[PDB]
Amino acid sequence: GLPWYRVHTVVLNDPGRLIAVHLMHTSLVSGWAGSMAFYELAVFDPSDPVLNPMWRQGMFVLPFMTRLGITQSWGGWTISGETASNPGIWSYEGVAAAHIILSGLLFAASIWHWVYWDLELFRDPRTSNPALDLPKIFGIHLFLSGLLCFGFGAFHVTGLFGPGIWVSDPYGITGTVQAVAPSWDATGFDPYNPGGISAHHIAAGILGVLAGLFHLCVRPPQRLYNGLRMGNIETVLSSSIAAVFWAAFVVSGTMWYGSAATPIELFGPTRYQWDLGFFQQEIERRVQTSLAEGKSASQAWAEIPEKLAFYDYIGNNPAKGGLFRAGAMNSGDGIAVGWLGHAVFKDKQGNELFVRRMPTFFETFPVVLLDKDGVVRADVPFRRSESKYSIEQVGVSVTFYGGELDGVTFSDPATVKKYARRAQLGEIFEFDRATLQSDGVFRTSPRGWFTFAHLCFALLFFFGHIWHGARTIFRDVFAGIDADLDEQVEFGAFLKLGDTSTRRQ
Amino acid sequence: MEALVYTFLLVGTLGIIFFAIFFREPPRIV
Amino acid sequence: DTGISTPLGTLLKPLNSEYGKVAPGWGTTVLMGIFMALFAVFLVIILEIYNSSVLLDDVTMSWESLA
Amino acid sequence: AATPSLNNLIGSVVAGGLVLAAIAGAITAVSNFDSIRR
Amino acid sequence: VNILGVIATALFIIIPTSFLLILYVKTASQ
Amino acid sequence: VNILGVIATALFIIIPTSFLLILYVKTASQ
Amino acid sequence: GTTGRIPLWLVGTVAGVAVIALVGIFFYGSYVGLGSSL
Amino acid sequence: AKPNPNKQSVELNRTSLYWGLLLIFVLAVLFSSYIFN
Amino acid sequence: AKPNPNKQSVELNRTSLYWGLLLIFVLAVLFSSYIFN
Amino acid sequence: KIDISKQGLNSIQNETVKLNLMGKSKTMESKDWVDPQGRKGKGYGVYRFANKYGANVDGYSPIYTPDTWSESGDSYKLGTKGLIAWAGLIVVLLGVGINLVISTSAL
Amino acid sequence: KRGWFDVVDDWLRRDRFVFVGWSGLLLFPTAYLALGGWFTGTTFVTSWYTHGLASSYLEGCNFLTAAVSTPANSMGHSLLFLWGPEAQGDFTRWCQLGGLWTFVALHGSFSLIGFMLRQFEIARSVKIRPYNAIAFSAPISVFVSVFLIYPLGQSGWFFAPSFGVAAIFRFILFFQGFHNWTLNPFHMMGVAGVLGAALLCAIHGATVENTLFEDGDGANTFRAFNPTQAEETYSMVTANRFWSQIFGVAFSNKRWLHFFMLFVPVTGLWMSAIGVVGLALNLRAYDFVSQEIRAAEDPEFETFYTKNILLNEGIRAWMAAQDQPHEKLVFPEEVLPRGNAL
Amino acid sequence: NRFGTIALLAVPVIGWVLFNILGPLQNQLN
Amino acid sequence: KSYTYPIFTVRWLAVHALAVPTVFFLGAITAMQFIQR
Amino acid sequence: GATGERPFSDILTSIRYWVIHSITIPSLFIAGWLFVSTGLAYDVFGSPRPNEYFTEDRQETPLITDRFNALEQVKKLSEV
Ligand code: CLA
Ligand code: CLA
Ligand code: CLA
Ligand SMILES: CCCCCCCCCCCCCCCC(=O)OC[C@H](COP(=O)(O)OC[C@@H](O)CO)OC(=O)CCCCCCCCCCCCCCC
Ligand SMILES: CCCCCCCCCCCCCCCCCC(=O)OC[C@H](COP(=O)(O)O)OC(=O)CCCCCCCCCCCCCCCCC
Ligand SMILES: CC1=C(/C=C/C(C)=C/C=C/C(C)=C/C=C/C=C(C)/C=C/C=C(C)/C=C/C2=C(C)CCCC2(C)C)C(C)(C)CCC1
Ligand SMILES: CC1=C(/C=C/C(C)=C/C=C/C(C)=C/C=C/C=C(C)/C=C/C=C(C)/C=C/C2=C(C)CCCC2(C)C)C(C)(C)CCC1
Ligand SMILES: CC1=C(/C=C/C(C)=C/C=C/C(C)=C/C=C/C=C(C)/C=C/C=C(C)/C=C/C2=C(C)CCCC2(C)C)C(C)(C)CCC1
Ligand SMILES: CC/C=C/C/C=C\C/C=C/CCCCCCCC(=O)O
Ligand SMILES: CC/C=C\C/C=C\C/C=C\CCCCCCCC(=O)O
Ligand SMILES: CCCCCCCCCCCCCCCCCC(=O)O
Repeated sequence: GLPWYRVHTVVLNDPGRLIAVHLMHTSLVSGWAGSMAFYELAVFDPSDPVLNPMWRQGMFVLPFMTRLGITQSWGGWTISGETASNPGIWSYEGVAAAHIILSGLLFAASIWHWVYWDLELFRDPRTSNPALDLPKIFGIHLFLSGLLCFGFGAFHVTGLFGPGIWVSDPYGITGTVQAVAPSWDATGFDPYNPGGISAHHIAAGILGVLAGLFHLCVRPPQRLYNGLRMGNIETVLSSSIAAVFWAAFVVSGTMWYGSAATPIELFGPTRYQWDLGFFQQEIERRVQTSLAEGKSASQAWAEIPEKLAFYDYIGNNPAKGGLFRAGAMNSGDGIAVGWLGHAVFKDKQGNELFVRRMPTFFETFPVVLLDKDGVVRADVPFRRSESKYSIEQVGVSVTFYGGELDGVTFSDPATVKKYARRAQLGEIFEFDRATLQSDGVFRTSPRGWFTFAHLCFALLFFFGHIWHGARTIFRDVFAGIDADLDEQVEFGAFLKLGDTSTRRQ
Repeated sequence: MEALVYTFLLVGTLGIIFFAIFFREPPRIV
Repeated sequence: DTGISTPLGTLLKPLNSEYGKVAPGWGTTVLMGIFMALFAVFLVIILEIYNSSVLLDDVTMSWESLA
Repeated sequence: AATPSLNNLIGSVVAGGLVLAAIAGAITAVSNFDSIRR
Repeated sequence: VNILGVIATALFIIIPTSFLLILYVKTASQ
Repeated sequence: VNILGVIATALFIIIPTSFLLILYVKTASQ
Repeated sequence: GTTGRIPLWLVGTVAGVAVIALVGIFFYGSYVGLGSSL
Repeated sequence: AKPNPNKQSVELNRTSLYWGLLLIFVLAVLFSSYIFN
Repeated sequence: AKPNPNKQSVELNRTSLYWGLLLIFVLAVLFSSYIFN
Repeated sequence: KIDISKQGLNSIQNETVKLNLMGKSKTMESKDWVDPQGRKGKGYGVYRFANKYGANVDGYSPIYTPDTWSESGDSYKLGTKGLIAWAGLIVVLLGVGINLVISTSAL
Repeated sequence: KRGWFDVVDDWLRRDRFVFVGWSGLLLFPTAYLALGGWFTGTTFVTSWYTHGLASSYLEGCNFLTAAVSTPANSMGHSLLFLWGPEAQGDFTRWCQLGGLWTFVALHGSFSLIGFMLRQFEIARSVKIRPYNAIAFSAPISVFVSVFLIYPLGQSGWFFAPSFGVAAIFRFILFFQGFHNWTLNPFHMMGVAGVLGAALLCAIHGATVENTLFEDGDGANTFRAFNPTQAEETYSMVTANRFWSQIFGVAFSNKRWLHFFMLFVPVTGLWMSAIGVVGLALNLRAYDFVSQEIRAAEDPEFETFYTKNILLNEGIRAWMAAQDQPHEKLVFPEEVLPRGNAL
Repeated sequence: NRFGTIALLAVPVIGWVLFNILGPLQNQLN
Repeated sequence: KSYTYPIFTVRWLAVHALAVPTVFFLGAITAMQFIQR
Repeated sequence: GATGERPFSDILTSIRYWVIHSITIPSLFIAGWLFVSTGLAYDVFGSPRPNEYFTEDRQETPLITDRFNALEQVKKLSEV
């Protein structure tokens, strides 16, 4: 009988049951989408969108729904923390219910197509045998894909008919869903320019329609037909697997490095925003601008948004998690509730010291304090028998500007050490580690989870493409080689390898 | 609680080994 | 045993009628190769734009281009 | 305008095309010079 | 220790085991 | 709520289901 | 003109002696000069 | 209409059953130790 | 020695499979509600 | 199936080496042959099915066939004058090379 | 054969001492360039300006300590072309900046692609099945994940591996100290597969060689074989009985035996590749939270896992200063973790 | 001039080779 | 019979491409052994 | 088992072969020796001579910090 790994090959030459199994797969995928949306809606907390965003709570499919212009819920709340005004049919719950209904309809259609498999549409007119004309089907489907791409990019993104896409400022503080105009110059290929999306979709849709018409009109060459085995349905499978693993690599790279299609306000900051001082440089620039305007240090540090401070956190860095650290980031660090303030460390003589920030690579980092010239001035020693830069010797004190602890100065060496330990992670915050019983180890964000999953899928699908291409090209020897073959494989028997018409030498 | 699961897994693997050794399909010369 | 007849199947029948019809010879392979070469050049250009191996005046290639 | 990096990119594309053309020409020359007479 | 590991371990043990048992019993009967 | 009810429910659902499926698949093949 | 062939075993002996001398020179140079720790 | 001409019967012998059981249980050992944390 | 003369083959039809599945799931409903407490 | 005479092993002077390269040995086919340790032979020879398949693996894929060697190469066409020119050239080149090595170094 | 394609295919797919084929045009130039780049970098090019070391025979390094070093971390993920906006056409400064590493890696990947294509083409010319070409996917995946995907998810080619013996040793030690790579289940599957493949190779060779048939009268049994013979040269029944009575289980199918031989190392290497792909994003199975919490609450609980954690901390602290010059880590001697009297 | 020395060293080598192998090479070409 | 063989072939090119730089590099490495720091 | 090329054992035992190759191999060896000894190896590939690892300006290891000014930075670091 058939081995357990060859069961699904029964529908290779059955177009009706191939359609049936594809319909079943589509039904399962739609059902997963709807159920995941409902489950995420049942556990989402929209009370605080500043210190408890979607990515801290660990929502996966919710940012993908929010990216295309869905912000209201039937529960009365809005993703920006406002009050919903006539949510309409297309809310989170409405979309989930639509997906569930579509899954049911696809299930019914799959049953119908499995039962009625002997449609005469699937027969070859000149032989009365089941067959498919793959080049023309490709033409039809390419035409439809180009039409859909043009429609999306022209009506949804541009706001002519649809809502638009999510656009935010570079630091992810003020971001809403808005219409995007196309960009046709060289700036349309900037990955952080939102107009490139609409421009690309319009141009690619037009080209797809033109190519679909070409493939509907022109028959394939005989040499290409024989070479690529266009009469086999497995070459389509190999080529499609190649295309999808290419796309998986592209989307994984785009999500990891960030672009206009992956907003940080929806997915989380990237590791390069931490290991390059993006938010820290912005914060320092804002503080200096305020200070030059004749304001005190506390006043300058009191106008910095808490969201901008929260973005400057190695806990929010996505490259600090673990493979088996399950759950949301709130489950590992606790729910943030307030910004303590900017900790300023001062030498006993008044000189100001800075704590060397912990790099992304290190799980644990030593605590050292540097001055403005980068020279070490204090540290927390490991060997306390002899010390030259001890905090007790130097006499370092910490003062907080802005935030919860504005104007509070600590001089106790234990408290100073404790606060200098938290300055490594960036901006000191206050967390609630009792609501969810957080263990105390950093987790990863949807950015990291998406990148990991899709890289693994891309590699496995590369193997699948190789296997299926080998199977479709080497189809006649799938059961074994010919009984007598030594004459062809004899060394030097023929001038050309495997050609019996060039016998010499 | 997890110690019971670990012991059950190890015992099941050992039982599978025993059954594979002593209840194999016997080879037959054609 | 011709098969199950259906109005929609009869409507879509001409779209699945020419199975092995091919153009003799090499056909339009050279045109396809030209388009493939153009696609490869375009992909190289955009990859170098993202990789910062090519620098353009108007293109910023940073988070600051969202301003 | 065009930056020097763009000029280098275009030159590299042209050089790759030249290398492919030279390889193809050499292969064609040797294939025509030494053929198999069936 | 994650108390959700027990259900995951049980499902991963049982479902493939049941699939294999179905296949083998069918083959042996045939 | 007893969190040990999930594993009990899963086992009670799955084991008799697998037994019935084994028997039915064997009979249908035969 | 000059009939005769060089013995293959003689060729092998000379080649082996040459490679052994090369390896010995490499070891001696590892013990003195650059990268000799002194 | 007429019975489907693409009918096949799956099979699995005792060696395959033993290999599958061993694979399942070894993977369960390793990844259960890692998932319980 | 000789093959066992008491060899029998079990069977179960689709009606019995459906009845068993229904019984299992209804019992699961009732006693799961009562066991979760 | 295999003709031993057509395997290109007929141009070997040493009879024992020639027999070795074809995987043949007249001594071992004798029923009274005894190897160094003292075990009698069954008459098989080097290979049992030598008659069925023509020859051995040694007589099937040899790696030293003097028959296929070119007739040229066993005699130098340039003769004694070529060898004298080669000797002069090699002496000159050795002198030049040693002079260059000494001069370019630090003495 | 009259067309250009036909005559070119006639010449390319010719029966030669070295088979060229259509894939030769991609394999031979790139492979030659990669080999030449490695041999040039290990002999003449240094690593002083990009790593702060010496990695050439010219500077006084042997075969073990010579390597082609990676670019500096400032260059990020730049492809570092000879004509790029960094080297700007200067060959000497391109070599000094570390452009030979990217040269070698980018040509080696295409050489691997060409080699699998050559395997496919030769298999199709001889009319056999492409299982040897399928088996090369495991080495190709290992190379792709280790040398491309892992650096692409990190700071860059600086944290990519270098092409040398001691450089690879440093890469391995870094992976232990920072990632706890030994505690990764995917790496465990990989090492299990490699060791099982070695076991299978040795056991199959010994079993075949010790169950031979008497097809000759000489003690040298290598001369009692002929490749064109029909009957098998060893006793499968005897081998099966021996291994059934010694081990408990044994093979009774040659085809299944050899497919298992093919299957084990490929699966091991693929699992290791998946593990390294996961590690590219610092998704490391580094710690057990329950064990850490128990050891924190109870100062008497100790296992080998905690000792390994302490060893990793020491490795990180003492290697960080020199392995990563860009971070400019200055560590006073009293902050480095250290044991008593050692 | 340093490369010129190596080129001048290489010239007599190619001269000697051409002197030795020209005849058979021409024979092979025809 | 007479055997005549071509002198320059693909094998010739492969052998010499692998061999000439090898000898050049070996000479360079041998010269490298006598340098004093 | 012949693909149409001269046997290697036939070539390697030829007076012509060993007359041609009594010049080429030593010539290449001497060429490599002269390439190393004349200082060309240092200049072509930019490796530091033993006396020019540290200059009078900086006594620490070089460090490149800029990606687009890398050419000028490595030109400044290599200054003697
Ligand atoms: C890793 C090696 C690899 C191997 C061995 C194969 C092998 C195969 N491929 Mg797959 N393939 C691969 C990777 C690979 N592929 C990649 C990365 C893609 C892109 C998604 C594809 C996409 C693909 C398609 C679309 C098809 C196949 C099919 C095939 C089959 C034969 C046809 C073939 O030779 O295509 C040629 C494959 C190549 C990889 C060689 C081209 C070499 C490129 C062009 C190098 C040029 C260099 C580059 C421009 C340098 C500058 C770049 C720089 C800026 C970075 C065979 C199973 C065909 C088939 O018959 O399927 C049934 C087919 O339909 N493949
Ligand atoms: C056999 C195939 C081959 C392949 C696939 C590669 C592949 C690669 N090489 Mg190597 N190389 C080769 C042979 C090859 N090389 C040879 C023979 C040499 C001479 C020694 C070199 C020397 C070399 C150098 C010096 C460098 C590389 C590098 C690279 C990369 C080039 C990036 C680039 O932008 O390409 C060009 C882009 C293309 C997409 C070319 C295809 C364009 C198509 C054909 C369109 C033609 C259209 C055009 C407008 C018209 C031309 C026709 C007309 C002029 C006749 C890439 C990984 C770089 C490197 O590794 O950096 C780290 C680099 O520095 N290579
Ligand atoms: C794009 C979708 C795709 C499709 C439609 C196919 C289709 C097919 N494959 Mg290919 N394949 C793919 C991708 C795909 N493959 C990939 C990515 C790989 C690499 C892993 C392979 C590797 C592969 C192999 C090694 C083989 C096939 C074979 C086959 C045929 C029979 C499959 C079988 O019966 O499984 C029946 C499967 C099972 C009874 C249980 C498998 C359960 C797996 C182990 C995990 C559970 C999966 C989970 C529930 C869903 C996955 C989530 C999703 C993200 C992937 C069929 C033509 C077979 C063949 O060629 O036949 C001649 C075969 O030997 N495929
Ligand atoms: C006194 C004896 C001393 C040594 C005792 C050795 C005991 C171990 C025997 C194990 C047999 C299991 C085989 C299963 C599968 C089975 O039934 O094998 C039987 C199988 C049958 O081969 P056939 O040729 O009959 O298969 C025909 C094909 O059609 C199959 O599809 O033979 C093999 O594959 C041999 C390979 C053994 C590989 C052993 C794997 C290593 C064991 C793993 C240990 C885990 C320990 C965990 C502890 C917590
Ligand atoms: C630690 C907890 C212990 C308690 C819980 C145990 C849970 C597992 C319960 C099932 C135990 C095994 C049931 C075997 C049922 C078949 C009966 C049989 O072998 O008849 C011989 C049977 C005799 O019948 P005859 O052929 O008609 O003479 O011999 C055969 O060859 C029959 C064909 C089946 C052979 C066995 C197939 C594989 C069975 C599963 C192997 C793994 C079992 C679990 C191992 C670990 C247990 C902890
Ligand atoms: C009948 C009907 C209906 C209904 C329907 C429904 C209600 C449906 C549902 C559906 C559903 C509710 C579905 C679901 C699905 C799901 C799925 C399909 C899942 C899957 C999953 C998976 C596959 C996973 C996997 C994994 C794991 C396990 C872990 C980790 C890794 C991975 C991810 C691989 C209505 C009335 C409406 C209408 C009419 C008809
Ligand atoms: C051929 C061949 C080969 C080889 C090689 C080689 C390298 C060799 C060598 C060899 C040799 C190289 C040898 C030698 C020997 C020697 C001897 C044997 C000696 C002795 C001596 C003596 C005995 C002494 C004595 C004395 C004394 C004590 C006192 C005083 C006086 C006198 C000095 C007399 C090969 C492996 C490649 C391969 C195969 C073939
Ligand atoms: C970079 C580059 C390039 C290329 C180049 C080339 C392609 C080169 C090549 C090169 C080569 C191709 C080299 C080679 C070398 C070799 C060597 C250096 C060898 C050595 C050896 C040895 C040392 C040996 C040893 C031994 C003995 C004695 C005993 C036994 C074992 C053995 C065998 C290991 C070009 C211009 C295109 C472009 C730009 C860049
Ligand atoms: C992809 C197929 C072949 C690729 C081969 C690629 C390159 C061959 C080598 C080129 C050397 C550099 C040529 C261009 C340098 C820059 C020119 C300029 O500054 O304009
Ligand atoms: C096949 C691809 C078709 C079309 C796209 C190709 C090229 C478009 C690029 C440039 C043309 C417009 C810009 C001309 C130069 C002026 C640039 C400027 O002033 O900004
Ligand atoms: C056929 C598929 C079933 C359709 C289901 C429709 C009902 C799903 C939504 C039910 C809850 C909607 C309002 C929720 C109000 C609760 C407040 C909150 O959401 O936090």
